[PDB]
Amino acid sequence: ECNDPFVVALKDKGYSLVAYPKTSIRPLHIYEHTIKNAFKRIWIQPTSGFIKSLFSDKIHGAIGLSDGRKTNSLSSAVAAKILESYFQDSAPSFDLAFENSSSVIFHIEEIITTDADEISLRNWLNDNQNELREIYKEEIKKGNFFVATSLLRAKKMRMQFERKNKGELGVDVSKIKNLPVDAKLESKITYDRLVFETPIVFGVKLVRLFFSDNGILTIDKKQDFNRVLGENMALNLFTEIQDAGFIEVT
Repeated sequence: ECNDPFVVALKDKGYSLVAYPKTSIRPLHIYEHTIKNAFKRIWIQPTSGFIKSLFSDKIHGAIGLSDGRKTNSLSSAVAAKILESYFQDSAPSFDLAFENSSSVIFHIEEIITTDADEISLRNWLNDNQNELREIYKEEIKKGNFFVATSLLRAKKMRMQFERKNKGELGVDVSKIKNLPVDAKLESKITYDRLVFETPIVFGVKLVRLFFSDNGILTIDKKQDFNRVLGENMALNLFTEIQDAGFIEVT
């Protein structure tokens, strides 16, 4: 459980950090939950993952879509494990590349949010429920479907490396073996800065797509309540899904 104010703030709004997107996920798209923090893309025959494609043609609904920090000082070994997990597909090496780094700071700036209207999403699900595909209905009953209701994108992402030894670079780019993204050093002044080129997606908000107790397609846990004007939507967030810390020894 991370204690960094950057991540703690992210879990408050139901966002979960994303590994380097082989897929480049999109808003209002469905993903099946398999194991731990792993997901699988759902393909719906234009074959897509759109949630509107789960229904027929008779849809008269508009889901409101709208396009709208930095970490504490970390030890280099922690920062090494971060990028190891973040780029787990290509398997890069960062072990002793951060030898001259006494502390590292992640910088995630120029944030653009793609936030779908969660209130509109429920009402859209309720009104168009009678048009849901039967083949997808039985799988939705399994409870593993999650709807991406919000995206966190960053135009600028850079890492600051504090020098243990001045005169030597805080990061030794030689020992960066297999990095999927392009990185170059920033202008100097007392510390080294490392920048990564971006067009990306680092955060997603996943809400479970489920049937309530009365059987209504929704994302709200308080669906079957009597409706009051002060009612808040209690989402089934994947950040709320508890994970037993099972360790695996291969």
